[PDB]
Amino acid sequence: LKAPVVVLGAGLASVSFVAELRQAGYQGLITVVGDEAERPYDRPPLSKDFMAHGDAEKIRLDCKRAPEVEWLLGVTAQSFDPQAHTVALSDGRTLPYGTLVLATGAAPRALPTLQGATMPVHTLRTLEDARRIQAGLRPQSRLLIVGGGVIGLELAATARTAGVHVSLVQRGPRLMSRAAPATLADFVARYHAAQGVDLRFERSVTGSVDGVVLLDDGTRIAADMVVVGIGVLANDALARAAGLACDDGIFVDAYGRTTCPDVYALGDVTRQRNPLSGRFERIETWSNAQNQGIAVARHLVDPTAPGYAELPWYWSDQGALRIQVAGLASGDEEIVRGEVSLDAPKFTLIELQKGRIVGATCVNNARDFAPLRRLLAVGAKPDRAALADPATDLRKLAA
Amino acid sequence: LKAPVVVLGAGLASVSFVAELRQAGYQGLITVVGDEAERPYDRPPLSKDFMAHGDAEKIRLDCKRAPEVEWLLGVTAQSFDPQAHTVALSDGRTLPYGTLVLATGAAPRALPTLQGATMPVHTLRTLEDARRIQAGLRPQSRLLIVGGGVIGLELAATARTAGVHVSLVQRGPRLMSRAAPATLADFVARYHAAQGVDLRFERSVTGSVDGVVLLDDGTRIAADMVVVGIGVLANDALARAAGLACDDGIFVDAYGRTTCPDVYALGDVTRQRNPLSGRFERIETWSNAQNQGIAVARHLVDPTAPGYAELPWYWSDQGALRIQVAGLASGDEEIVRGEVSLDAPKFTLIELQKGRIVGATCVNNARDFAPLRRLLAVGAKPDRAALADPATDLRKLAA
Ligand SMILES: Cc1cc2nc3c(=O)[nH]c(=O)nc-3n(C[C@H](O)[C@H](O)[C@H](O)COP(=O)(O)OP(=O)(O)OC[C@H]3O[C@@H](n4cnc5c(N)ncnc54)[C@H](O)[C@@H]3O)c2cc1C
Ligand SMILES: Cc1cc2nc3c(=O)[nH]c(=O)nc-3n(C[C@H](O)[C@H](O)[C@H](O)COP(=O)(O)OP(=O)(O)OC[C@H]3O[C@@H](n4cnc5c(N)ncnc54)[C@H](O)[C@@H]3O)c2cc1C
Repeated sequence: LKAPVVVLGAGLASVSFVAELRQAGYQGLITVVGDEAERPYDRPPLSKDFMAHGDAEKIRLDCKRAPEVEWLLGVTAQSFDPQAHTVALSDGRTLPYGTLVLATGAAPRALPTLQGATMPVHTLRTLEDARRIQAGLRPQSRLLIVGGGVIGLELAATARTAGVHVSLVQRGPRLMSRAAPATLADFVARYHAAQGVDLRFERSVTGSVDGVVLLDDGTRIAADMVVVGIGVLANDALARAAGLACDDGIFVDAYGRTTCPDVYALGDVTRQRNPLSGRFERIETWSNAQNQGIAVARHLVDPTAPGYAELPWYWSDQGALRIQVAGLASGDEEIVRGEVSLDAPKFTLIELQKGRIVGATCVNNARDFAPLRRLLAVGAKPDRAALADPATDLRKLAA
Repeated sequence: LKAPVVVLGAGLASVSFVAELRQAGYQGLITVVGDEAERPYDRPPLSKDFMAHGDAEKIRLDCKRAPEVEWLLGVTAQSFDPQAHTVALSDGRTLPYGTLVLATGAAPRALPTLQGATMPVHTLRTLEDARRIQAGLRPQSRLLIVGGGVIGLELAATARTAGVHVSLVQRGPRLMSRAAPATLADFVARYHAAQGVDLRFERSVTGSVDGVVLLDDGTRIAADMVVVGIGVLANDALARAAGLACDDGIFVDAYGRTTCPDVYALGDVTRQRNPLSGRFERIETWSNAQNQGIAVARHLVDPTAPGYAELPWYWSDQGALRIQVAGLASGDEEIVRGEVSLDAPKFTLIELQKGRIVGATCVNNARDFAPLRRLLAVGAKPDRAALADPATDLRKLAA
């Protein structure tokens, strides 16, 4: 850890990082460069409570645990010179660094077919996005969402609840293709359909003409607004130009090291090792953003601390469903605790691979999720009849 | 570049590297650690001329351009301590380093279903492999090859030429799945079939019983020997334990930097950026091994030198076919120069993507290959009618 410390990006990863630095004992300079002119804020309300109530001061990140940090807000880092150890800012200034940390997150993928569209076409990543979307969402408006991921589905539920007609187009055969078990996805589809979401599977957007959307089946949807949610791309441009190893994401080891000396990276912008699959992936979860930021910071202050080791997990609030997914989506067996019914949805999925717990889903069942993550974390091999038996208490099982 | 320099591995990548270091001006210590007790040798003859003539002194690498290098042959590097800057050897010694270079290549993938087989089951990576295979290959023996890659096919051609009956099992629908254009693969299949190779597509090996092989269709093949050629895995174990970023291959930037300070990597062991596809891949070609070793060495001696920039390419001698493949296997158009016939095979493929040359195949046509690689290297967009016209001279076109 060489002073001063410069962090590029001011999302949850960056805030968690600089906070931990200060908690761990680092008392030298920290400068954070954030391109949004916004007091650092959390993103998940943007599809739920913020979209509904509109209060941005309810979603700001607590910077309290990060004292003596200069936050250059509304400034874009344009390049860095890894030899000179400087960063070049959009306002003409230059920042020196001993240690440069890239926490630049990711930006929504654009839809090429709507590239020159004549109707409102938004993505949903920022406070600015949310406000703009929120403002074309009168009740009884007609909203099209492209993409069946968690963002689209969260928005869908939040919009239906308002009284918006929602139609969702998904090019695959199922929702939540990224890290959701099939069972969960079938159910999730079934829930939103029962809420009045018009689902289109196996469909692609081919273009648009005057407030109407064209699909690859020759059909048509008329929309008052279109929200695209087909995934994100890492903001790694700076890394690519300075010569770091990248492929839609900056490669880092478990200490957050890039291939460039004195340059680290964390959060959504990173491709890292998934300890379960063994493969490198861009883990774009909230918990990763925070937990990886902390791990990397902790190891910079105390090199004897371990590298980042957390198994991946996330939640997703979609209307009445509080969904929690941990680990892998499938193994060689799935055990279902409880019943899968739209009538009072509450159930638990456990995914097993040669007897070891490798994944878990809790829908409306937080009580079960935490002990499953503990059992998942130490690759436990419990009796499957006990795992299936409703009488079993999972919290107890975990000791 | 900090002295002394320790290189792990003694294949073509390592030799090319240490040679360039010395040519570029580095005159400090170089120690190479090679686990095979063999004077450094080139691998491609192992499936062609060596397999036929048996002369290992015809395939040694010229170490002449690498003076004053100590080659610890027959020694395995067991671990390295990246903090202490030491390497631990299988013979009890410890090597200090300023600069550690991992050039440990890759090892053949094993076939789980033959894991406990009772008949000769070999892979073909080493001099030792070749000799052992060579010695169970009487004319009119029956050989099974699993895998339709270049190694299997090279062996197949070399064996048929001897008078061996060859049967080849491929789990995919085509040969040469890795970086071969479809057209080439259809033809290559067609050639070997006409040479008496019994091709089995869509088939898997399920197990074995007493000198007979079991496929997923319930059928059976009797073999006097089985040579498995279903790909390789990077030898990156040392890197995984020392904390470098790996996923079947060590991630390196274009200077060969890993995520660990003072530790570089090159050749088959690396996942690197493919300048055409933009993606990271394990490029396991001969030319990469040599050219990347040189680039990395050159940049260590002179940091003003550029990073490694070569577009990928390879050749493959399969009996009567001298095949040369450069770039990507497909674009939005394929142009065929000449005719595709088993009767005197000679043709050229050019792959185009939005007008730019992105790939080329020459079968028995070396004259055309070099200028295609030049045109490929600068993403040229030539008239397609001129590219198709047999009258056109490609060498001329390249200026
Ligand atoms: C609508 C929405 C809903 C979500 N809901 C969930 C959920 O249900 N569950 C869940 O697990 N996660 C969800 N996420 C939350 C999420 O995962 C976190 O927002 C994310 O992981 C944050 O990681 P980050 O800080 O690394 O990236 P970011 O939050 O994107 O931070 C990066 C910041 O750096 C900025 N930046 C980029 N380049 C530069 C530059 N050159 N100079 C200066 N600044 C730059 C970016 O503009 C950005 O503001 C949701 C996200 C969204 C958008
Ligand atoms: C049969 C065959 C045919 C081929 N034909 C072609 C062809 O037609 N065209 C083509 O483009 N390429 C072909 N190749 C050649 C090829 O691509 C090169 O052999 C390869 O790219 C060499 O790269 P390398 O030096 O990085 O790996 P390697 O040659 O595998 O060098 C690595 C060496 O380091 C050793 N090592 C590993 N770990 C340790 C350790 N811990 N300590 C000490 N030593 C260690 C390995 O045992 C190995 O000897 C062929 C290869 C084979 C085997």
